[PDB]
Amino acid sequence: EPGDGAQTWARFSRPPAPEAAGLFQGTFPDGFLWAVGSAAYQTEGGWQQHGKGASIWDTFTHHPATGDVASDSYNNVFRDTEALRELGVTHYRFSISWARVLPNGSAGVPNREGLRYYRRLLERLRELGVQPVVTLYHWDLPQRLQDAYGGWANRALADHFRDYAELCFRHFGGQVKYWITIDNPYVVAWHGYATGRLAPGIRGSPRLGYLVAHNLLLAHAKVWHLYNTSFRPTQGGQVSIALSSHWINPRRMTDHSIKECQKSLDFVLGWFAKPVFIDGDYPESMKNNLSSILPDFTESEKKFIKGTADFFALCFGPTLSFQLLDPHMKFRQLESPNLRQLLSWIDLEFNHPQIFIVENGWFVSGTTKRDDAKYMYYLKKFIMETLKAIKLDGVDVIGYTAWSLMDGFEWHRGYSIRRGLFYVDFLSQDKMLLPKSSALFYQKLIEKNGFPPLPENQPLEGTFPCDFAWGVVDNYIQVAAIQPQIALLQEMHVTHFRFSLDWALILPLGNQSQVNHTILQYYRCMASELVRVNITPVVALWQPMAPNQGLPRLLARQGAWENPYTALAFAEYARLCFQELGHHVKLWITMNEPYTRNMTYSAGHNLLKAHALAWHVYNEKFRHAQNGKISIALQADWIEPACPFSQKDKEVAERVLEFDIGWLAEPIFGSGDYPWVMRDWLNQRNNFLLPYFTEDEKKLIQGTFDFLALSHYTTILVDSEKEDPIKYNDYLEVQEMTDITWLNSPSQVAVVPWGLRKVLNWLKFKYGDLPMYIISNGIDDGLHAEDDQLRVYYMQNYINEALKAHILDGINLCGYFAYSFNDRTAPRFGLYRYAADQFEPKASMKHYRKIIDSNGFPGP
Amino acid sequence: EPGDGAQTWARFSRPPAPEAAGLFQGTFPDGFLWAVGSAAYQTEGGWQQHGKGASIWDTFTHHPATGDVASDSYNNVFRDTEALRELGVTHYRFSISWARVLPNGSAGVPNREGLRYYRRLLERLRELGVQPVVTLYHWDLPQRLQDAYGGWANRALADHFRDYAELCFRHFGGQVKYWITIDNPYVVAWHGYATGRLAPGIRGSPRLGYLVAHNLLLAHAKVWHLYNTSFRPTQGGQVSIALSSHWINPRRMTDHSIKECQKSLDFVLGWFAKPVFIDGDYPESMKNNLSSILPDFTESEKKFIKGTADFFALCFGPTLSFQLLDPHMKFRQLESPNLRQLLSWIDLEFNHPQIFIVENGWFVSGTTKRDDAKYMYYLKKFIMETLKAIKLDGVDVIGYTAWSLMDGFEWHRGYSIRRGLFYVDFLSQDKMLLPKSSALFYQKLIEKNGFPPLPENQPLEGTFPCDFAWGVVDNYIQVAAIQPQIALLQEMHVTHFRFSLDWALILPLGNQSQVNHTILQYYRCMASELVRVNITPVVALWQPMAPNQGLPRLLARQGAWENPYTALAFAEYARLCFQELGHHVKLWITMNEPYTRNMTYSAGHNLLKAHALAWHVYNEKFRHAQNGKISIALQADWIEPACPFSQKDKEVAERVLEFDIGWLAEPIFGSGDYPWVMRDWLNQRNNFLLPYFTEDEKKLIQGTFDFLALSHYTTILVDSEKEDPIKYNDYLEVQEMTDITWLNSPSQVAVVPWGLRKVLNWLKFKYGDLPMYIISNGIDDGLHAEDDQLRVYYMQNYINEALKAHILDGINLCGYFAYSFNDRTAPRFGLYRYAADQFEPKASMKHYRKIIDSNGFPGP
Repeated sequence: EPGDGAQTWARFSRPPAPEAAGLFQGTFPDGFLWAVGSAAYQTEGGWQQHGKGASIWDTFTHHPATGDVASDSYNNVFRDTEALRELGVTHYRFSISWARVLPNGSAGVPNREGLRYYRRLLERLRELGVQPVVTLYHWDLPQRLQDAYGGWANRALADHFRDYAELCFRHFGGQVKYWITIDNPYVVAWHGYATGRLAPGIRGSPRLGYLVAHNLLLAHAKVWHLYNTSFRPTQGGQVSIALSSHWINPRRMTDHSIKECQKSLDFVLGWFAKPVFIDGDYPESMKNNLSSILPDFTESEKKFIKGTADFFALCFGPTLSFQLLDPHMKFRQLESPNLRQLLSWIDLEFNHPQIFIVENGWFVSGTTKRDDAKYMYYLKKFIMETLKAIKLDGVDVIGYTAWSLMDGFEWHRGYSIRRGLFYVDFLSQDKMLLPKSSALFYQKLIEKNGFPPLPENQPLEGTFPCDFAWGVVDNYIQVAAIQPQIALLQEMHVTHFRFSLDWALILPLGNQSQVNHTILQYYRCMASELVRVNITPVVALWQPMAPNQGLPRLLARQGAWENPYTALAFAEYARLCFQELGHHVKLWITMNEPYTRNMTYSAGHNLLKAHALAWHVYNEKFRHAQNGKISIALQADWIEPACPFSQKDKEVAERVLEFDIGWLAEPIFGSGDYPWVMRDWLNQRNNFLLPYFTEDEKKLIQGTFDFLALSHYTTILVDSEKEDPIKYNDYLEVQEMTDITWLNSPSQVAVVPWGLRKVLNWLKFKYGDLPMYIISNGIDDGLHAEDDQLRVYYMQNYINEALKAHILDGINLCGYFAYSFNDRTAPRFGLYRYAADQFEPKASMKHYRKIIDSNGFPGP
Repeated sequence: EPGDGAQTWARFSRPPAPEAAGLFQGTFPDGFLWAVGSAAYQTEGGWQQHGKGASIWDTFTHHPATGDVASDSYNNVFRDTEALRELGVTHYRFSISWARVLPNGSAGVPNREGLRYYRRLLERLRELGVQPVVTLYHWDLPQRLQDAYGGWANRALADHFRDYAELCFRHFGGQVKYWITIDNPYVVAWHGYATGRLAPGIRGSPRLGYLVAHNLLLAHAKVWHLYNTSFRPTQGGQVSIALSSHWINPRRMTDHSIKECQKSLDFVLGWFAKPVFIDGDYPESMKNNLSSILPDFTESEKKFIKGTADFFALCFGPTLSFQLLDPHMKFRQLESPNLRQLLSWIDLEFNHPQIFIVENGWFVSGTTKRDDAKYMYYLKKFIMETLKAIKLDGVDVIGYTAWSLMDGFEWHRGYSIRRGLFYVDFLSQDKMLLPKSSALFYQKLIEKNGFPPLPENQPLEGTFPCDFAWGVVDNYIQVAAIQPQIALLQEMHVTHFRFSLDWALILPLGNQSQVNHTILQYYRCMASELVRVNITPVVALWQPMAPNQGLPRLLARQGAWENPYTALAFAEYARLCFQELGHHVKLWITMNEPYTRNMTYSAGHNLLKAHALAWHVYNEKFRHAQNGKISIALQADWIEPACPFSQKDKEVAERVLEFDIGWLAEPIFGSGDYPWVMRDWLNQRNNFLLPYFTEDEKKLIQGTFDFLALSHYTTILVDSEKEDPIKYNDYLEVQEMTDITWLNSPSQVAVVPWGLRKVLNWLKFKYGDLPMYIISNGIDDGLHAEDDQLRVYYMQNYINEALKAHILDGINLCGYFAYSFNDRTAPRFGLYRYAADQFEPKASMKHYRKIIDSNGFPGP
């Protein structure tokens, strides 16, 4: 019964857990259908072939690119279904244009050519094992039924949509098991007639829109009561109607605002859904706020229209979300693309019918041809939401469909949009299809029945090797204050508290003829006491976050790092740090994670030289009398290929790594000079400022690394083809992307458990087996009802995946250090919160404690 | 008699010689007055002090910044005249506002306070030896005489300007020897009333403008016939009226066009000048084209107005040139600021009266405070034109005046423009004056009575030292063709013909595994034959003018000069040039004059390295078996300080030199590293990409210079304060300027004889005594009636000044060279012209020949 939908915004304004919000596991139950979509003018092409009737869009495209040459699907059954066999999908959704068989203004002579076409297609689908989802209308109209009957304003056309739909049953037979009569009545009514953005009409008032919608909904009642009285006795499939429906969230979360949102949903979705499943009447709000421009039913058709459906077919995507949609219907509410709460609302408001999503998917621009990760990740998110509705919301779904099997013409966005699963170029006369990324992803999602648990996606028990390192990070410690620090570290079970010094504060002028020994003796006492409380400090020396790159004013004014002499300015300062503190350290970090897409190359040369001098110094003068190791902590945020089976993604991933990680790693770790692909790309693109290495420099840099502090915060995705003008970095020809289905942060930084294990394996595949630390890893707050529900997942899964690397691959770890043990020096990122001048343990910190005292997952 | 002015545009459309066009010498005859200017409402300030009457400006400024606090000259006689004593000027021009003594609408009670002020000022001027030039009106009007008499539309105000001008004689006595009654009647009429850009009125038609002008000219007749009948029997001084007058050149130089220009001159200047000196009638053109909106005289006043002046006072400058001026009066002709031909026209059209220029000078913007070279050079040009009119045009001038002794509120314009000779800041309560550059220049121009011949500005005879080098330049020689070349060189008496190779053409790919030996053997034959005809070729190796900096395509695509390896790519190519041609050369140039404000620093490092490698190569492997010298030819266009007595100009000159000349000279010539001031400015401004020198690099670069080829084309001027948004180079905080009084070129490149001697002395003061060549020096065509009249001056004076350096300073020269021995490879710059596929000797080439065969000026 209506009204209970008000609980949907409540029930999905408070996520019970991120576990269920993501739903990284689970499978679709036995008998969950899968289909792929296609429209009657997106992909068919041709206007007079073999006797085709003219479309209203044939009339529309001529003067506001065309469908007289649209993808070539009217003559060949094998080419299209080759894509299907590659997909292995159980079902295939398409349409039938009305003008094709009956073009006249009286439903004249049927043309047998399209009939043989569709019989061949259905027979092929039978052979390969594909069942159809036919749609007797997709934004079409026979022109001769338009210039005489005034379009869908007049009633008689519902009679036509009766008879032509009866023959639609008789011509295609009984193997057509699922049916959808009117596809998206809302746009065809309003934007078809009122605004004129869709084919018919040029302009009108909302009166025409409401009348067209009334007439279409009556035509649906006609065709339903046709099927249920004349054809079903020899049948047993279902029939429904697809109602397109976006979803909105309120503005200020108030009762009036939720009322406005319910009103908008009824005005876009409820508009036809209410008198089909519930009572046979238009909604109360359209009765009230629309005074007399909304045609009302009589008691005979009030009953004639009720109950005329079996399952609920739902249409979703870019058709009327963030796209063509009456701005007066949103009633000043936020449009947002979510399908889980939407499915829950549709299931609650209609006495629990079964749901079938008959159109879903996003769009990629007209310039991208083969690699379109936008569509893959939107489809993955949509299937995730459908599964979460099946499992966590009790929305009994019967199947899912992905839209635009074949590229085409998005009506208003004309040809400037490409949506197909299979790329077709507009320069080929065969219109030859080629597989894309989306097709491969859908293939590997079908055959595995959703997202089944995988060896990597399933926790494998195991213990950590002894002497494993532990600790946490505060790279901004304020320099009395030591006792609460050590109390919070020892309380956290920390053995290697990570911090730095902010060198700029060590030396006011950058010279060692003067020093403010206060902070120096403070660090001395700090390290010493930490050892008395048994903490060996992971120490850093230089930080990347500063308006002057973190140098003293005098050392910054003279070319902070571009200058040659600054390298020695680092060197001697290192000697300082190693001659005073040199006893209480067992691990050092000189250049603590410099950023790698804004720092100039020539300065990078001097940074590597500085590292070389510092290492040679602490080796040839202090290592023998003071034990220890000294190496680098380099930024190694994993770059994954968007298409895991495309080569150009692999190459661009290599390049962006060699500029992020390899740029400051290849002379330190490997051969001793820059990576190959970075210099190849500098030279081939005729853009270059990099220095080269001289033999003395090469022998200076190479071979100084005693450990490897991989720094991994999140995982980013690369794409090779331009899709956006502002965010496709031309210099590297790189398009940065973040997947949408992952659990995200309130600051939009992704959590991916399996990332680390990859960047680990890579960094062994490249620089040989060696003791590896994971030095930086920590997400911020999340899900502001309990700020720990995401960091518990974060740690629980990242450390597990690290164990997984340590067990299944042989990547010899040494330790792990989560980031930001507090918020006061790290907004939103802490473990202990800072509230009212006090540090307070949040639950994820307790989870950390459990793992640390367990020293890894307690084995069998 | 009128009409003879048509010969002025002819007589000054053909310059008889540049000698007289510049007039670098000459002095003002005995009894040539000098004065300085000041307005009545730009520098005085105050509106009610001691009983001052309100101005029409006081009413104007309130709503279209003010003169209620304008410079403080109403209470203090010593502060203003301190500037005068610093100036030592014989005379001082100022004004008297009308409202000050008489503010009423009936010429009411006189106020004795301004009277004591002006008596004190006149007594001080008497003591210091300063005589006045009083002006009884400058744009003013008493308000009570405006709101009752309708401003200068009505006649009675000329009666007022009668009586108030009589008292103006009686109150100030007889020591007031020169008088000007109405200052600039044209603007006060038209822009005072018609447009309303000047104080009175808000809007009107040209009718009001013509009526106001008629009334002002009648008031001038009244005051003149007052003076000549009542006061002169006891006062022998003169009286006149200042008529402001711009000057125009025709568009297409046609009889109708000269008629239009004469018409415009009569409509702006002749408007009042014709009925004062000639006949007592308005001009014929204003009678014809102005039908009935121009009040005509009667026969009684026709005679009353004639002959009412003694000398002609002329007003010139930014008042109505390129500024406030009726756009309908130019009759579509070009406004241009020349005063010589203007003075000639005024002298020809008025039966030869004596002329006095009572307002002249340009303006500098509101942001510049102390260094304003614009005003110095405009004043120098104006005095040059006045002298040229005295000497070459028979315009008997009686004196000159410079405008705006004190900065201040510009009628219409506003404080926006600073024009004073003495800077006054608008934050000081004393309004304390400070000297400027213009004041010092005027001081040193007065005491020397114009431009008297100076030891540097007077040719001093002398012979050149034997074995002095000779030759000319063609850096673009096309690679038979040799015989006319050598015939034209030997014909010119050339011993060291300067040329280059265009290295990019030597090697197609930049590798010496392949070479097009055609041009190489052509150069071989060329040098050899030149030696047979006794020419030792000054050879160059690399040219700056190219879209790829002159490298082969392959050597350009890979970082032409930023790359390290390109240095060796130069090195070996040098070895090539030295191993084949190595016999027939006695002077080399590797990096022939690279530009020094667009070439990147990092590439400059590699250029210096290339020079070092090439020099060490040709020294350690070829110098012993093949004699010769190899050095650099560096761009050393002299930078002169705009203010020869200001220090900041000196510092910015040093800096722009060290970046132009010193940048590629200090590591080669001097200490071996970059200049001090350039690195100090890179570091203090926190903008820096320069490299530093490593000890091996320092020992590589330093000490390889065997001669010094100073390249001096022209002389540019620097200024330190911003004056223009687009042409004040912020990075160096440098404002580039070219003096306006010099002879220029049709391509605007200055000729300055004394330049070379300066850049010579400097380059000895900096890099020690050493054999110096002047390798590139020449100008293009000029004065298109005979294209040689400027190059003869050019050579005749540049080589003289070089001799002067060789005699008076000890700058050991070796050999001079002029540029562009032909035009075909040097547009407009040649000596032999290229006309109809033929080389033809122009006269300046013959002058060159005379000097060369004379081998310097034949001594006593």
